Amino acid sequence: GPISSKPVIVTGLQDTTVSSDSVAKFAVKATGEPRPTAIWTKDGKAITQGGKYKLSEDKGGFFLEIHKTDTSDSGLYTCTVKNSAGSVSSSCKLTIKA
Repeated sequence: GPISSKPVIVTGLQDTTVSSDSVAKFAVKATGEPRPTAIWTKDGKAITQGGKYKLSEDKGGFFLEIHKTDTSDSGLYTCTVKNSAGSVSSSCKLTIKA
């Protein structure tokens, strides 16, 4: 019968430096059946859509932008890609250069 498949990373995150007073961009590529969605965290805390964080998902890409960067934005960013078959994550450390 038809099956589902746990998401699998295609391209993961890597440690990055971005200036302060800028925008940081992260993108994960991943596949899965059903098409998965993403859940992002900053040092284990929820990242949700707003003025600060802009999230998008399209054709196997999962995007996060961090707007108006500042020192506080440094830390561990994790993207968990999930569907009803399970999940997989990818992570990196962001460094903000003043």
